[PDB]
Amino acid sequence: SGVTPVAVMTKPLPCPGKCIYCPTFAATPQSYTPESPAVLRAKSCEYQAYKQVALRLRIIQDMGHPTDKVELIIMGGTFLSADITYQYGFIKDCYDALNGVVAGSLEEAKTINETAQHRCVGLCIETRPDICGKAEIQRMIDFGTTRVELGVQMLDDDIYKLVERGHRVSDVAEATCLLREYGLKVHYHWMPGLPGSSPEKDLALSRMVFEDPRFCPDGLKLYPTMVVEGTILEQWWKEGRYTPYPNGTMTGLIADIKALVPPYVRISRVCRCIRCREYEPTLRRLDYPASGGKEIFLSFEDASDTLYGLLRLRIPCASLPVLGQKYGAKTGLVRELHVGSGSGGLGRKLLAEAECLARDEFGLDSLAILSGVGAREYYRSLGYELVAGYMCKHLD
Ligand code: FES
Ligand SMILES: [Zn+2]
Repeated sequence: SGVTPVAVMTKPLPCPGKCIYCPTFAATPQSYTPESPAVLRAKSCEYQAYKQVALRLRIIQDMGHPTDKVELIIMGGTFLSADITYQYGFIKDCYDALNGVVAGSLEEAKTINETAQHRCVGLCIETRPDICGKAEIQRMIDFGTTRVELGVQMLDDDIYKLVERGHRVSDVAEATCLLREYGLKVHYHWMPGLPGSSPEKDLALSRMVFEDPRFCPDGLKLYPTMVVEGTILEQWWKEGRYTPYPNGTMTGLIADIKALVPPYVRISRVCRCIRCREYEPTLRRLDYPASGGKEIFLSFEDASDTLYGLLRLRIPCASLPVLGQKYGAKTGLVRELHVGSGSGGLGRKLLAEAECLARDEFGLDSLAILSGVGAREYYRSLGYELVAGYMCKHLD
């Protein structure tokens, strides 16, 4: 059985930036997907974490789908900007709902979940590029975050974002670098058809985001921009300040964007990407520079180029995480290890390869893996041990 997503929304928060013109509540990506099951559910649950997760679990169980492996997805983009107590409480609430038991603290809920029935093998947080510094990242590690979706939308400072205030490309670069240096998965939100853009511009930037070492995310979450009633884009469309791409245009652009994605990239819509090769396989290696460090994409693929497993190995520019003296000053980061139905030992093979590369080719002391709490046991059975949120192992 595969991993089941559990997507929940945080409460409507005020705008992170002080501005008398800014809207009452911060703009979310879900403002333009108002008929999504999860956002309607969230509104009906008054945005309470526990209730949302419980409801979603019942729904999944009623569909006949598995719940042993779960990925938590925290939606909004402004969550990390809220009050700290609210953040820790919200996360704790989620784990409590997964566990079926209420714990004393967040750490107890996490430790309980390590062996619970509904394992949290991943935790994804949506955040804005400018709300993503060392402090926020450390909090995310406290939460047990495995993946971060950055609200990049489009990579040009002269293009209007869908959120208030917007952000700069530099912010995206910095946030991406920091996310990588802490061993997290990085996905970009990608909105083609934004005001002040063009299909050509969107295509060029799409090509650029996979060539520039400052960027190159692990995944793109494509949000095809479209005039949604009740939003500000509706007003701009009224005023003629904005005209959306025709269906054929947008579709063509999406196709062209899918046509240029590197092997190590996943594409999802709200094609030779990861998602599209899901399915004797052999081991493949693909190196590429990123954020001053090196990224190594290992995979298991057959002559049909169908994907069976992957591992993302980072050789970091610096050792930002603190793990004590036992694991040296130079450590590699396994930012992802994913394996399809069956296999399982393909994971063992990938990990062995990773350890060998880190020990021999790059002369690293240890390997650290930012695992989800429901996946920690897996790595414990491979010789890793929990240190400061990471699953670490000395290379010998
Ligand atoms: S309305 Fe506040 S920054 Fe634009
Ligand atoms: Zn795809």
